[PDB]
Amino acid sequence: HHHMLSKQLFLNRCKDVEEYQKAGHNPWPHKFNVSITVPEFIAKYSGLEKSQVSDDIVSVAGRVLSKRSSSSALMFIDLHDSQTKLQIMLNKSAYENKEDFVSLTKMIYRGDICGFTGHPTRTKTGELSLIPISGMILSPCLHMLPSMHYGLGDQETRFRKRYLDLIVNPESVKNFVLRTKVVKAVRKYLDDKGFLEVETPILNTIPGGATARPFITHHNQLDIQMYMRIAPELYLKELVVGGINRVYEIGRLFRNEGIDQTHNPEFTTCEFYMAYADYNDIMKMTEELLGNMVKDITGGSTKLEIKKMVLDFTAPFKRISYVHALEEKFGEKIPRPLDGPEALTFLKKQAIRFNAICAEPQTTARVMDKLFGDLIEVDLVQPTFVCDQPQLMSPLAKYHRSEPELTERFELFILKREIANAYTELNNPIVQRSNFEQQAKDKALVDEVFLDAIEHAFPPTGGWGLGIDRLAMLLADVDNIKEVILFPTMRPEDELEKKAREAKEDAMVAQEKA
Amino acid sequence: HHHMLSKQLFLNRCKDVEEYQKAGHNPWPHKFNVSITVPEFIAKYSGLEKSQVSDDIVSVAGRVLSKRSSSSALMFIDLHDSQTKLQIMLNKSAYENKEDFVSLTKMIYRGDICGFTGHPTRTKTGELSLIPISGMILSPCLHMLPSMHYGLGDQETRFRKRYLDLIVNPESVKNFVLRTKVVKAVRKYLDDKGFLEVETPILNTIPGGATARPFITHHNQLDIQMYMRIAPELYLKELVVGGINRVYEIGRLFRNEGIDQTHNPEFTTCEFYMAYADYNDIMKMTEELLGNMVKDITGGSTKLEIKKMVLDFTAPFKRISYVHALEEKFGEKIPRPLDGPEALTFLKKQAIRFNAICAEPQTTARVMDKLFGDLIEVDLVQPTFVCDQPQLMSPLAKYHRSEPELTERFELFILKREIANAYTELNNPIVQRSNFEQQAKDKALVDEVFLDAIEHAFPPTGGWGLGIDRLAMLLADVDNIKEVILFPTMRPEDELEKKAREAKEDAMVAQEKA
Ligand SMILES: Nc1ncnc2c1ncn2[C@@H]1O[C@H](COP(=O)(O)OP(=O)(O)OP(=O)(O)O)[C@@H](O)[C@H]1O
Ligand SMILES: Nc1ncnc2c1ncn2[C@@H]1O[C@H](COP(=O)(O)OP(=O)(O)OP(=O)(O)O)[C@@H](O)[C@H]1O
Repeated sequence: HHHMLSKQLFLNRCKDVEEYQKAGHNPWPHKFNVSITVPEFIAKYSGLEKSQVSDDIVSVAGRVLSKRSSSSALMFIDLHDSQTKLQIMLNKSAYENKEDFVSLTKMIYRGDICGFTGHPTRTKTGELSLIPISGMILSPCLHMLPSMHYGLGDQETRFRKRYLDLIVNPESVKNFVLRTKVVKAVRKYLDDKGFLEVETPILNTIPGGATARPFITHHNQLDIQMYMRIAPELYLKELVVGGINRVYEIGRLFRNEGIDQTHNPEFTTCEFYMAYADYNDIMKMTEELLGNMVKDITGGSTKLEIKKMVLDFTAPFKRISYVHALEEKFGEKIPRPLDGPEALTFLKKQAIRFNAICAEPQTTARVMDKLFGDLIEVDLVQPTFVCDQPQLMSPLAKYHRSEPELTERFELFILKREIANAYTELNNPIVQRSNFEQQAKDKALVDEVFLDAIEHAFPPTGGWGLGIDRLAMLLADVDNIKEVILFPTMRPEDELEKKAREAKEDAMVAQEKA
Repeated sequence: HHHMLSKQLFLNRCKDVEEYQKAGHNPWPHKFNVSITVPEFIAKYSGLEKSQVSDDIVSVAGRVLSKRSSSSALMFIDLHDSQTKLQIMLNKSAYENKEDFVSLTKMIYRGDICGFTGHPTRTKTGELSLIPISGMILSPCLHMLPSMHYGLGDQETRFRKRYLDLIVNPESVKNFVLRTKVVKAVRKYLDDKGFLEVETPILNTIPGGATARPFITHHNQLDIQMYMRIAPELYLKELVVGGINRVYEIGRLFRNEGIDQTHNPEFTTCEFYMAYADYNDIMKMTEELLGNMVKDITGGSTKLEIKKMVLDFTAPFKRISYVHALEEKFGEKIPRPLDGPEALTFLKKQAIRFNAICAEPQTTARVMDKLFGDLIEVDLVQPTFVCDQPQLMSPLAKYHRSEPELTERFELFILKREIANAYTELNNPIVQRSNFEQQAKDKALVDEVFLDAIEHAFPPTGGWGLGIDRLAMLLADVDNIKEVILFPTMRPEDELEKKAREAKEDAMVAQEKA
């Protein structure tokens, strides 16, 4: 008989509650006035010591994670609020309503949300506590909360029921608080620099020239097929055309592709565009911003990740040129026209020499990308900008102002992976048109609106993009993106894994009762 | 021959540009260092007076909206930046490169993005200007920018090409700057009160019990149909269950319905949930927040909208009870069991008396809603909370703690319309279950995850929601939501309105040249 005991416990718990409601007690009261939060409590009354009782009358509320008593007239409750704990010493002699004292002290179940009003104290055991004059059930818990900790690992039982995870693994909250701290740090930095935070469409009537598979939907009244955005770039750029010099958007993007530890179907990035700025300015800005972030997290620009290891966000960051690093380790330089014959015939040599086996098709772009990917990326642990990618690698970028066959852009690598990137955006409408068309033919309708917009003179502009989820990952020292996303996209379980899950869920309980 | 002259102008403009590029001049330079923005310029050098020339060398950049000369050695350019203008007095005798002076002063087209480096001055005409030592084209404009102003009204030519609108109607920028100012005002207020700004899924595997038609999409790898969110409520509430006491999200919602002046397929709202708080607290918070917003906009809590009229955001706001206002104007009170027979038979009386013709079906909820909608809503111009809606009207709300047949919630009405709303959220898992099931049968799969979550004791919580787009509308004194949305969803024009549009676009030019 499938999950026999937890059904039994749910039913008996509902019973307990409604009989507690006839008994005269409203299990879900409308308002309990909380005079102080338990972190504030700890901050205010830590100066107390053993057996010393404050004269104050404060009221707190949270979730019971421990109910244990050494006597019928003396109970000890671990109440949890904002991921910190305060003990509740329920002493009968100190409780006003002796009749209610009993009823409350029996009805309380582990998991119940409770409120208590009483005197701050520190017991003879050193444990900071509150001695209630009056308490009340604020919301009864109808299920057995898992032990503490539970779900380490087995990530799916955690992420499917995030509300349980945050309770039994409170440390995980530290992660999300970091993430918010990140986005704020971004916004502030940009806002203080005259940027206008805006909102551009998520639904588009044009799929975009990007190769990534988009989520596809349909608008009924207009009877048209629409697509979810892959990036806000075009609209933002149209805003810079429109006269808003500095714009930014921290938005939700959508890719209908695979799901792994670094990919979620819907993710969050930050893009900004800044008129009359080049990728150098954006580099300094990036150093500045990430710097301030890390120095909030710690105090110095140096962080420590996983035993230990240090990540030095001290300005300036390392920076290297692409083809200059490839030529730095190949032996000597590379043939001119990089997209040419001699350069590919040359590339293949180190693409059989340096333990590098490239793939098919063997495009110059591909052998160059793999040679840089296995070879140069490997020991890029410290924050470093890889700059001046070739036109071979950069279709929609602007040519480098000095040295030929290169472009003005960079990719910020930290800990083997790409965190952010920037460009001296291409503002040539003719070239942009050619590239857009050539792109559309390559993937075989183009965004003529945007082409028109930039045809109305798009100012020299610096573009920047940051992976919010991945930056959060890197700063929380986690290797799974679901660790920095509250409700990551889960494959809906059928009744197989469901049945197994519940079955184990009883295996625990039967392990207790026997 | 369709749009004959603007094609001609585009081609001749491209010509002009490339011949200007052989001539030795790069039409799209990579970096122009702007030493000062023209609002900063005006703020710094306004103290100058007629014929007085500063010794400083500053450089500015913007978009030419006027090129006019009284001599070949003296040109006057209205350069626009951040929606303000600075005149550029190009005097040959003050220009270093006399050879370049000429070339630049001829190549410049109205609409070009230009940069100038020179001395701040105020001319004998009182016009604050800058006399360049050197200038440069930063990005050429390949089309004829419409006159100023243009597109008033004819909202669609504006909103399809927003980048033009923001140029020829710079006042419209004031609107969007307001909107951002709004969201920041929200975030701050909440952030300073311990709230955690979070991000919940937009894509869901469950459609939701709401009646609104959702946008429908498909995830390929999981081979499952997914739906775009109607509200973040459930997830946020799961976060409050999880131990995060105060959460909020300013997010993008999606409704696959109609498009009008107050509706856009994708819109933006703010929701927050706050443990151990009731709708009264949320009322005071609402007064506080909106108050601060308005007082930033002006200086006092009193605003002025469209001739003129005043909106008094002074705390406290007016507040009335639903059935108490209906009974305030009906004549006397209403029969008990409001959902009952005598109450409907009673309702029909004033639903033939008070010029009120209700509709079919004649549900008690419907006749009550219409009677309140035509009658009580009408002269609610000042910010006022309509509170204590009946269970007839409130399916998923919590019963009122005192007076029967009412619930704990409010709707903030300003200027005939609903701006925000709040609840003392229902935290009874059994009742919530019953309501969810009954709802699902009413619209005929339910969200069992959320039901489980609240079954694990959901604390007494206050919920709040605000219409960001509509609040922005109301504070910008506009009657169209496209006025506060940058790129509102437009029905893609076929070649009919397209051809007509371009044809008129030439009618203008031919009106000039003849
Ligand atoms: N599914 C996703 N989840 C989280 N972030 C993503 C996802 N897809 C793309 N990004 C972000 O978008 C940016 C550009 O990614 P790109 O277009 O290279 O996708 P990709 O080829 O999948 O990259 P990678 O293979 O390195 O994940 C990256 O900085 C990354 O942080
Ligand atoms: N298409 C939309 N555009 C902008 N805001 C919307 C849209 N749909 C809903 N909202 C917002 O959602 C909130 C709840 O709206 P509701 O569920 O009553 O939709 P509705 O029945 O269309 O309302 P109304 O008819 O008053 O617009 C409102 O405060 C409104 O501001």
